[PDB]
Amino acid sequence: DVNTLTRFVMEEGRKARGTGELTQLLNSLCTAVKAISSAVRKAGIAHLYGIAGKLDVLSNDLVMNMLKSSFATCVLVSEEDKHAIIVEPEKRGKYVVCFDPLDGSSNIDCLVSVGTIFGIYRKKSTDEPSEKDALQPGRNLVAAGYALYGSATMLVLAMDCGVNCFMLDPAIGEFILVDKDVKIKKKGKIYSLNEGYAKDFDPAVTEYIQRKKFPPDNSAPYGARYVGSMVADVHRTLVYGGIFLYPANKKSPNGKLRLLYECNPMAYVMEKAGGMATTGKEAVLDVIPTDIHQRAPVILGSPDDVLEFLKVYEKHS
Amino acid sequence: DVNTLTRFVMEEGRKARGTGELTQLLNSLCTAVKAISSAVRKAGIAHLYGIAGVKKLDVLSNDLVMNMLKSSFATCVLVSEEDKHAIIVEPEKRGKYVVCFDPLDGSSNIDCLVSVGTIFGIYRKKSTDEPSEKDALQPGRNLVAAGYALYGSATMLVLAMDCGVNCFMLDPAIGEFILVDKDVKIKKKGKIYSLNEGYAKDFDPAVTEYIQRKKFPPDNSAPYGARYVGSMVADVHRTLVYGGIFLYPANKKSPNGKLRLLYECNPMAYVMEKAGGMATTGKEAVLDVIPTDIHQRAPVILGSPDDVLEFLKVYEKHS
Amino acid sequence: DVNTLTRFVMEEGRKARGTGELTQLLNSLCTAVKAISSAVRKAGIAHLYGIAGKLDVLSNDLVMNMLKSSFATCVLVSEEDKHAIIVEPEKRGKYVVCFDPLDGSSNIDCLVSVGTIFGIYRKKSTDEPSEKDALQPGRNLVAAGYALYGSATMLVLAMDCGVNCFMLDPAIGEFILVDKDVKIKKKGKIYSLNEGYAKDFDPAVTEYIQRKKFPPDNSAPYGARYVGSMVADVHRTLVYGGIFLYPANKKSPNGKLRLLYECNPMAYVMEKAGGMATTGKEAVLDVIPTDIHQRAPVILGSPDDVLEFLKVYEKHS
Amino acid sequence: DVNTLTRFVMEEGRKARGTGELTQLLNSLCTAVKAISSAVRKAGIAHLYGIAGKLDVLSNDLVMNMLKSSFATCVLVSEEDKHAIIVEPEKRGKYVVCFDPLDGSSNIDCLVSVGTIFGIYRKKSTDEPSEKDALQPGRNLVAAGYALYGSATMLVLAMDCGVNCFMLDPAIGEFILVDKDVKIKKKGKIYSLNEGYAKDFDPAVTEYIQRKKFPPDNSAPYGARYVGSMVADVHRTLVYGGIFLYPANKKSPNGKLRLLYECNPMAYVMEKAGGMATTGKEAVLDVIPTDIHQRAPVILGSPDDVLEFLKVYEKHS
Ligand SMILES: Cc1ccc(S(=O)(=O)NC(=O)/N=c2/[nH]cc(Br)s2)cc1
Ligand SMILES: Cc1ccc(S(=O)(=O)NC(=O)/N=c2/[nH]cc(Br)s2)cc1
Ligand SMILES: Cc1ccc(S(=O)(=O)NC(=O)/N=c2/[nH]cc(Br)s2)cc1
Ligand SMILES: Cc1ccc(S(=O)(=O)NC(=O)/N=c2/[nH]cc(Br)s2)cc1
Repeated sequence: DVNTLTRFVMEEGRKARGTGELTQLLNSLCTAVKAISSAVRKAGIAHLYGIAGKLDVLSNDLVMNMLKSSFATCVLVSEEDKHAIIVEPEKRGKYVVCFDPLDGSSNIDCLVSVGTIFGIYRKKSTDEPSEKDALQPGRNLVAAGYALYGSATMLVLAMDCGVNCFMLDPAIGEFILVDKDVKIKKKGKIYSLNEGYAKDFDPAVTEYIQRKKFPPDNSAPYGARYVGSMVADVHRTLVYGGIFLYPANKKSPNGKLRLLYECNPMAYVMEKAGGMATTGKEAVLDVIPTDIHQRAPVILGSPDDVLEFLKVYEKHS
Repeated sequence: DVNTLTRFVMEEGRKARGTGELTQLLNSLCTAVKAISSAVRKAGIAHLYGIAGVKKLDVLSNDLVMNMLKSSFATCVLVSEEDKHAIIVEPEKRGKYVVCFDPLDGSSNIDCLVSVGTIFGIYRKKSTDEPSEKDALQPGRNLVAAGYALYGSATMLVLAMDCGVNCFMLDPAIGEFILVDKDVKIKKKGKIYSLNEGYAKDFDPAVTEYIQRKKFPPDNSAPYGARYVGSMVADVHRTLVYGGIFLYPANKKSPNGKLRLLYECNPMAYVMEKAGGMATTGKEAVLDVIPTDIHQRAPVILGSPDDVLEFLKVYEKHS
Repeated sequence: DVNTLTRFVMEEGRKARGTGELTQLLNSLCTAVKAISSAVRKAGIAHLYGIAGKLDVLSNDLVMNMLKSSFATCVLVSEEDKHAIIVEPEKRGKYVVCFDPLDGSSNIDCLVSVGTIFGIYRKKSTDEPSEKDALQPGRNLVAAGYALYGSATMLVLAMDCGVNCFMLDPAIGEFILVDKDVKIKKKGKIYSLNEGYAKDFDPAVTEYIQRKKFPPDNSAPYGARYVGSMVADVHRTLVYGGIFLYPANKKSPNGKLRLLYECNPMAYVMEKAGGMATTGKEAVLDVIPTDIHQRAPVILGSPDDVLEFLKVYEKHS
Repeated sequence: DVNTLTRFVMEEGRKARGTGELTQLLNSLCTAVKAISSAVRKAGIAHLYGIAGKLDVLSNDLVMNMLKSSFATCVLVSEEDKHAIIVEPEKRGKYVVCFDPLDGSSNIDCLVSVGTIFGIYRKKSTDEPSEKDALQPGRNLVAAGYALYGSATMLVLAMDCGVNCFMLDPAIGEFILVDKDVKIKKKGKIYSLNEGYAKDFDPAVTEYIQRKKFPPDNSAPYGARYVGSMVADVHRTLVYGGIFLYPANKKSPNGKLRLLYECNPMAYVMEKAGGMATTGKEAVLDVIPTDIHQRAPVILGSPDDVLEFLKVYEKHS
């Protein structure tokens, strides 16, 4: 039969016999995502242009408010906020959420695909809630995923049961399950990085990309795609296979992408989908964060592709 | 004051004192575009998935455009990416314009939900002969109007005409195109370069060289960022908004490029030139090319003028 | 072949070879109506209720602003404004528009169908446009109709060429031509009036209604329907046939409905559709207004039904 | 704090500490209602008119399929289907659902308000599920309500915690709690019935209505309203108070409205709001049904108004 996101989550939660909190958080998040989708598609823009006589802030406000009021959260970390948000005592629940409410928005002016990326942890320590509760390795993720506001809006949700993709049907405002237990290709034909940083690349990265353009065994070169918007680039990587890279430009040394709410969620999605995600040195999901907005290098995608890069990384030691 | 596409056009048309065919054609088109936009954002998909118990998007999009154009009484010859021959409008529906269009550009990668778009170029039919394929064989210089609908984070229609380039945001709450950016002009020089670097092994050495200088400037300037969506409407629209350069050039394996002249290159070239940008094949302005085939390919390097002029410096260097 | 409101009006205007000014007005009002529909259906209500942490006024503002900026109007009469709005000289066109922007909205609280009613005249005096340009008998109407915000949104447009009905497809925000050159049934099976005012009725109304319930020719009695929203009641009258009545009572001794922006447009639509519209004493469209918020009584509908009523009104002298 | 239907119900569900089945059911019903609303507002109608070159049926399909696939139901009664639908064993839950998927659909061609009515029971026998399970008096209702597709879409949900009203925001496809624990007025000023069938009225109904229009004291008559679609008339009755009647007579000894999926749900909502619902002889919720499609007379609304009706009824019995 047809399924929706909310119902899919309920049936999985009923199965697991949990208290409903995660389902409440997820339903709340999905309401925020639909409100973000609507704003992003410029619903009501006419009224802003005088018909009757901020988007990242709005999106942040939407997710913060939906999550605070879900009663399922205690600590909230956002790209938009300098410090962690500690939910008021009355609204505290057992989950910690790290999110980027509108990823890729700094270039929304060219109507590039944007998205919301999120990572859900259970609060691990019994101490009073604090920024420290978001400082868990990605391995500790209970659920993660993203809404892509692309040609269409899709919510990708990763949990222990696997990766499932839900398309927003805007006619009824419902997320419809369209891809079940998603697995990424073992190897793709596309590579994805900002090559304008060629000048700064590792010997490892440079040689790997070199192999994609000029394969040693005369095979067809990988095609190149780089939207410049992480959720868009990562989604294609899931759907089509291949590799996405945002390495340290030795000139911006800890990577550019944020660990808690960009790298981890996607690494989690990748791994649940049979993919891999590395910093080069260790699994993304194994980094023990010390800071909520800390950055990481990230290379992710099909396992044969990522493995191929790690072989190159290791030749260069 | 608020303005909309239809009403922007009607006003421009009354100032021009025309008969109304172009306004009628353009209103038909933007209706098709709102239908394509609704389809692309997957309205009604729940019903494909059995909520209550067929045409691909590029096909539906072609039928939307063809139908609304044929029924506009403003067109006589229609060239589409989807159709082998030019469609000749039936005598009772014939009007004065020839429209060349790609109904869903970038469609082959619509599965990853990358931005897609509709590209159109509108010509006045130039002779009184019985309409045929030849009516579409005009250089881009002859365009009366051109542009694109980009189905991205939001849907935007960009219309180029003699009065310049105007950007219209689709408000899906009311299905109106709202004028948001007027008389748009591109930056003289940008900081972004756009092409598929994966096929570098097939590059023309001048392309190889130009792109190297973007990544390794011999002058202490910051290197250019790279962006490549792989969707022409998306890539060209970023190029318009932020400046810089977009390349789909010729090589040995493809001496005439990959992109189609009539309904991909010419409309984008026209928008670009109206915006103070440039569009070249390497050998001449894309708008100066005389087509001999409606599905004729051309190379296209377009964008900010200083960037395009710089590519031409290197291109010449390789003869 | 498919048609839309805007393109319908364009080809009609093209045929009449006019200056496009009427088309421009109608397209602007079209846009206002879609904006009104969206607000009536409560798009964005979540924002009012705190998701991110007056309808009749808005409707007036939408109609006012779009018509002013159409460059096609000079005088604007609304149920919402005590006086005619005189368009600033830079925006003046040749048409007078009388409209009720959200007819039936005092009861919008129960989700009753509401509507927008409009009538369009050519201005009269080469002088200043003035409140007096709106003071024309309905017979002088260039165009009239309504948008009904019912179970679906429909725009009914009456002009010289007849009455045409357009359904708003909310998926693409376009008015689709669904009913061409509509003609009302010669006689219906439904009557429509507020019978709560029975105690106040003149004897003619009393006898006519009594005939609908207790037919003298022993035929089937007429059904009763009264939404209490003129647009809804008149639309049903148009589609199904029958009769709509708003006669005089003690609280409303010259009727309750406003001549300029309720009765005339509906009368004009009725007449163009082969129905009738009388005040009892005369054709609604023959009444010369002396005030812009002047009230008139109205009996309208299928020709036989309205004739039958006039013959009873005739009897009671 | 903003609240949504699904979250409100989840929160009430977690408070009751139930298994989640009712929440699952109500969420699935909620989705079908959104799909009904979209179809009813005519989304996609441009495609029926050849832009690219049912409603009662579709609504029935939507509700049935959403309910079957919910894993919450065992027996489904629809106005549309003679026999109860017995859900397959692999899809079986504990609830019996009685519904009218599109009330007032006959008169959808004039775009007047339509609605969806539902009543939800717990299966009480340990027998194999069968029609007999739907044969419970309204007093056994676990939940009941309706969606009205009027000028906006609203879902009214009555449960043991009372009556809550949720507006659909079409921009995001969410039911937003807008009226909490609603209570009906003790006495209203409107009466609602088809007065075109006066010749066939019960003498008690004739007298009651005569009293509303010509009150024996000097006092002001009631207004009359009759949309002719039960959901619209009952909802106005809920919002503004007064009385709705679809009573019995000698030609219709059991009235014409359906007990299980019309009268019961509205009686339940009415009673939970502090109003009354009667057949004249007993409470609607007290009738033991012997047939899933049986009719009941129904008089409902403000208690003072129903009480006054019943005093007249007792004068003629
Ligand atoms: C995969 C998953 C999802 C949710 C959960 S959960 O939140 O901890 N539990 C839970 O939802 N329980 C329910 N009971 C009744 C309903 Br309806 S939902 C656990 C695992
Ligand atoms: C820039 C431009 C656009 C359209 C045209 S057009 O189609 O040839 N003319 C035209 O529309 N004239 C009108 N008449 C009345 C109305 Br309303 S619009 C010309 C120039
Ligand atoms: C029935 C009717 C409608 C409009 C008019 S009108 O406004 O006075 N003229 C007019 O529209 N002319 C045009 N022709 C082509 C276009 Br595009 S617009 C007249 C009659
Ligand atoms: C008023 C009412 C509503 C629902 C129910 S219910 O369905 O039987 N229980 C239930 O939902 N329990 C939940 N637990 C966790 C979640 Br999320 S939902 C009971 C009472």
